[PDB]
Amino acid sequence: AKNGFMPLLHKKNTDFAAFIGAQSLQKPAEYDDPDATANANLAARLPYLFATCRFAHYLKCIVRDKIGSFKEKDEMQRWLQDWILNYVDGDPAHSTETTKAQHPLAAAEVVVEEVEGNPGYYNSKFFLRPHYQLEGLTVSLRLVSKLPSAKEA
Amino acid sequence: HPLAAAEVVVEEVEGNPGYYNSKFFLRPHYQLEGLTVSLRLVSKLPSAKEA
Amino acid sequence: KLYGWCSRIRGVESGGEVQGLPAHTFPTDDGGVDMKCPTEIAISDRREAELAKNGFMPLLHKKNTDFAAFIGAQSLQKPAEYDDPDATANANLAARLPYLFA
Amino acid sequence: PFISAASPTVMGMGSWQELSNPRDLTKIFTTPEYAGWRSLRESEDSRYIGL
Amino acid sequence: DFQQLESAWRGLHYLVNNTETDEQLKIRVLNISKPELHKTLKKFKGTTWDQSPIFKKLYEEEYGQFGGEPYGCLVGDYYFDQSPPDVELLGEMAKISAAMHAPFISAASPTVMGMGSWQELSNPRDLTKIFTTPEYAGWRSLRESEDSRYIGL
Amino acid sequence: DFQQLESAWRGLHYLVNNTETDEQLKIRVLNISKPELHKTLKKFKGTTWDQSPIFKKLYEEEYGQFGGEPYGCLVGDYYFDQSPPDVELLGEMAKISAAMHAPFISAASPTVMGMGSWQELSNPRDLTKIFTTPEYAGWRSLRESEDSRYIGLTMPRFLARLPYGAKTDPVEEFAFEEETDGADSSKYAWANSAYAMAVNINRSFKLYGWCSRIRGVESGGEVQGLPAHTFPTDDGGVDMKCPTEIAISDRREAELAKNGFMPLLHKKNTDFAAFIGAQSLQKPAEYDDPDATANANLAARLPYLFATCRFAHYLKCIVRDKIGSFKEKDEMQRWLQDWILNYVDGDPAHSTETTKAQHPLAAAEVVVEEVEGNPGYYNSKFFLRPHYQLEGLTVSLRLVSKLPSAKEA
Amino acid sequence: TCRFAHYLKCIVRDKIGSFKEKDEMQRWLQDWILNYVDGDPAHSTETTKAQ
Amino acid sequence: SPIFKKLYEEEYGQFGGEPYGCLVGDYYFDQSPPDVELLGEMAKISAAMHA
Amino acid sequence: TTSSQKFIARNRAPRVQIEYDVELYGAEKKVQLPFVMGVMADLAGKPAEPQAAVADRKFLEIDVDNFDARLKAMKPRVAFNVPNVLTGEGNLSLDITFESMDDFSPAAVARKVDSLNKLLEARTQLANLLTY
Amino acid sequence: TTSSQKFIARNRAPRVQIEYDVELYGAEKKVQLPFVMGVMADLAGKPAEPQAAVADRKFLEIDVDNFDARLKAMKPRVAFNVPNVLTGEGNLSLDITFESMDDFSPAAVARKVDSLNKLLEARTQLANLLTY
Amino acid sequence: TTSSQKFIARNRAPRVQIEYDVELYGAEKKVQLPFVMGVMADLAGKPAEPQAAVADRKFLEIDVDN
Repeated sequence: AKNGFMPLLHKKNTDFAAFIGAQSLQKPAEYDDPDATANANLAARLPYLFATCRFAHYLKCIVRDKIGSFKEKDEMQRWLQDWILNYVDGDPAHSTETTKAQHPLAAAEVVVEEVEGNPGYYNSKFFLRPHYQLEGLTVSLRLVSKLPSAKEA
Repeated sequence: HPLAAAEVVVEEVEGNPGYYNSKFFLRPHYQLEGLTVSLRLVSKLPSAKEA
Repeated sequence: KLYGWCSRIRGVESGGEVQGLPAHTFPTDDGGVDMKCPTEIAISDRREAELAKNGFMPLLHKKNTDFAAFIGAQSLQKPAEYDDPDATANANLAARLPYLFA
Repeated sequence: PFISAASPTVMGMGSWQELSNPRDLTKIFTTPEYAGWRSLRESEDSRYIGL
Repeated sequence: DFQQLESAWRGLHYLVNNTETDEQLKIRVLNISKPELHKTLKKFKGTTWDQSPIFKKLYEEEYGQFGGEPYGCLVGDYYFDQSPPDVELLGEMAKISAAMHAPFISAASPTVMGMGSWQELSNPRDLTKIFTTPEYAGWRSLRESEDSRYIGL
Repeated sequence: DFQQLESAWRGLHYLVNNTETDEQLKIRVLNISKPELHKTLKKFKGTTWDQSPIFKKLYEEEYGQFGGEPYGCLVGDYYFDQSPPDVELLGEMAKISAAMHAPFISAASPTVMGMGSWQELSNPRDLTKIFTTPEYAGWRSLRESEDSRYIGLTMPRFLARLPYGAKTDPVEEFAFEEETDGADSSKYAWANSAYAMAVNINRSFKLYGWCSRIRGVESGGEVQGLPAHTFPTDDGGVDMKCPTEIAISDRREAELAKNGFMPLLHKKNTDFAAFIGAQSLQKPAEYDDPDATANANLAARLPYLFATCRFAHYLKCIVRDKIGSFKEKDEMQRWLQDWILNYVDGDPAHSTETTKAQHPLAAAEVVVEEVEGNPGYYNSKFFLRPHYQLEGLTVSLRLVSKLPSAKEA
Repeated sequence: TCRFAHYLKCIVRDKIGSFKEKDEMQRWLQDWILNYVDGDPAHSTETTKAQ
Repeated sequence: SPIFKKLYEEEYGQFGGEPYGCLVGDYYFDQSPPDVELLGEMAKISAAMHA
Repeated sequence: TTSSQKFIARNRAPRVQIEYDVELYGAEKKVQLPFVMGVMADLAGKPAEPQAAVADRKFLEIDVDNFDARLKAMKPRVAFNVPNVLTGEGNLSLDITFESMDDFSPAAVARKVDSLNKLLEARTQLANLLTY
Repeated sequence: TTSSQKFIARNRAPRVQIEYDVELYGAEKKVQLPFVMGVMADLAGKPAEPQAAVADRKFLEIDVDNFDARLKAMKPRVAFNVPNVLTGEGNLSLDITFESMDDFSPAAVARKVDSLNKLLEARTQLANLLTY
Repeated sequence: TTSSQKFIARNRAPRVQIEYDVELYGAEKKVQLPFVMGVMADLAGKPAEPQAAVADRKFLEIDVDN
């Protein structure tokens, strides 16, 4: 998975098998800021790219059908902002199970900008934060006589 | 109502009564023409979370 | 008739729709059931924008439906670019029929 | 405003079945064959003609 | 030959029978050999890539068409190694799949590891060392691309 | 013969296919052999140079014509050595290209170094010593010229295609082997690297509207996707043929850029390659004032000459269209001053990224003077300060117990 | 210091050709060297002083 | 030199090479003239390549 | 789609005009857009005819309903030499075109090769002979 | 370009004259001026005819669309003697004119030389013979 | 490396053009640059052949594998 493969590994002594993770062929580049490195890692994982691809399909169809309607920068801001916001579950983000799969985004942010020197043409940026998925875990177990968090203080 | 706003500048033609020149500045309601969207998968929202 | 103005004569849902087009369905090989396009040919969004840049008003047919629409109404005039973006905007507005009707 | 239809021969085509063949339509109108066409589109009175 | 065809139709049959198809789910097959795909994608490269039989079908007639099907996900059913032709094919299919927002999914040949089995996958001590050699220069150059995040293996 | 023609059409094909051509970008080819070009440019020399088939085509019919195409950049696709005929051809093409404001780009033959390979480029200890001999008297006299800043030379030529074979690029018509055992450079198909520079110029224009960034690794001078031919060798094996003919070290690179070449150097163990800097053939002369030396160095670098050439095209067309309009000295001052000022970004000069590529000038200054003894004729001077580009950096690291700037004071 | 020489060599060699002023180079070098320095934790740290 | 070419040119001087880190001699050097020469030269190379 | 009641309303209206309109507070109907999965694969390896040129192949919808019709329509075939273990000799050239998913089973494979068809028929005649 | 409304205005004007004019505050439209790149190269080396005199060659626009038409129009050719490895002998004089970018491939090179054409056809007939 | 979506955007753009770009606030990716250790030693002492001339010996990567 570090080399950009999607291994199908077989569970021992069983006919079951699974894909532990879906990593695209792209090697995500490291960055100075850990946030940029995070965004660079998210893009390399297929589970998220399916989400953004689906939003690309939706946006293509719905905007293509909205061409010709009276729209200002503020109107496009409200329509895109309120359109992306029905795929986000705001109140239940920490407590949910299947809806996190049905609503792929934990949050969504839209920045609309009107193209200068032209009416009716706009530029938009969709910042959508997906639901994270458990990737790995390093555990260090410690045999302790007096708990460092509470007992020892 | 096709106009979002309207502005009129009237000017009387010099050397003549009763003849005027006018300019009508009328701003129509814009119509959606095109849209370029760049979707970004983001761990920390740049507008609010990151600031 | 509806709005008292010719302002909305374009768009899919904004009043530029051409409905009820004759759909001639003829059988073909294998699964069959493919219909003749009501407008002479299907125009992709790229072809559409490329024709609207050249001063045409394409009538494009929605796939697998008798519906069709005018995505935009652009006159034959090629609007000239200007230094000031406001002058370029005013120059673009004049080239669009929806406003010239107003 | 004058409204009419543009012949398939504007594209040097004669079908409208071939509209998908050319890679770039903007290149069609560059040739000197269209000199008259370009001179028409540049006019200020041509905004009254849809096709 | 019989194992290759049998595996092709048997895999496709697995995909068809195990999928619940309705109005929402569709499966469209295009029969094109890997040599034919690499050939037609080799004819149009660089500037002309926007015009291709594959790009026409995948993007123009569906994602570009008015009222079409944005095509969702794409499945390769091919075995890609680090060879020059397979790096070209992956580069091009990454351009198309990136343009149409349709992740490309296929299988990585056992020859990517300089193996030819997948029975020997346990032999090497470090897989990350395999991809360092100049033999993979094309592969590394592919993974570094920004359009390669649309290709799973 | 087949390698020469194949390399010509293969290079031209590389230039065509890798260029995004539209209304804005065009590519016009003229097929003329180097002997024919040197011949026709030899017929008209000295006074008669203003009349030539090449000058007519390049200048009269386009840059001189009303409503024509100022022709942008020119690409030679020839290998020029220090020989008398090649020094003449470069002198003349520098006159034409200088007149039309169209930088000339071509490749420097391996024979300029008294080499004939480019496989031997690592052998000499000092390249600056090569050009001292009287053999190069004509070359030095060319570089000293003021018209030579319009000529770039890219010495190494990149690999055109991957050798046919089962492992790589199989023909599929019949079982075929291309031989082409390791190196020797004669078996491989080598495309001229003037075309990679050309692709970089067209790319720069397509993206940014200007040819300002055509150099650097990450600044847009990258040549990617180069064919990487990997052949097994002894022991561990797996060593690949270098896409450019030979690897050039940073020392060799700077030493070639000092001699007025544009090296294409290949990144190790990768198919990537880049132009580190674009330096014209002109050797900039040193001056007393460091400001005059700076201005003399800027003129020798192609990234800036593309900017000023573009402004020459624009000014030609717009002023040619403004002939006949009521204009005073003050009117021309306001129109030229306010025309040049939309290509300058004043407020954002320190904080900007891509707009510095789209606006090539950090500042602009116009001095207009009316010609005495004549109405309606004016003389103007355009002082335009380009955005500087990182050229080199010498760093001295110091292990310090107490910081000299703040701790020690 | 040798390691910083390697890093600086590679990163500056890749930065050749980018638009840079004296102030731009000051900010890029100043902010590049400053991610190998731990400012707040200098007195209280253990392994990061090695990193 | 063969040694300076390998250590500096092909790696620390090459574009996209390996700056070579640290170097290990595996030799026993005494105060003899030849060993003082060898250490002088290897100190020049190692000093140039920062290794 | 402007109900005929609207035509009666706007065109020549009775003094009492009664129309029915669906109430949608916020409108904005769902985008639909089903999920299609395009599949590319090598099928009909080594065909007997030129088959079809590219750009004319298209993408054909497949499902559990037309699957066998997609095989029979596509006519996947295989032709190769194989050693003949039946009676010494040497390579045996077999030509097989699979018209159904059941044609990859070893029984159907035996029925398609003509020699193995004669042997299999011999076995069914003898096994059917031992039983009445 | 002085809209006909201006002709009606200045020539015989109604008491009520209504014209439409685009509003541009500062005017000064953009200069356009696309970027052309002229390329000079040696093509059609050693042609069979006198070809064309200088000043009559001009510069011909090229792109991905006409590229093959530029080769076929320009008729680049090559003629030289090469040692014949097929059957002893000596130098073999070959004449080749490349009409497409695919004619530089080794397959097309073999198809253009008549002897190698006969050998290549022999190979396709034998390889096509081994398969049914 | 300018995603093909950018080619579609700049070259012939649909009215609705949807691209995906990774978000990096400060960019500036890490320099990498692994640590190599070159080792010089006397090996194959008193060989049977002339062996190899200097400058042709190079440096050969070594590890537990080879």
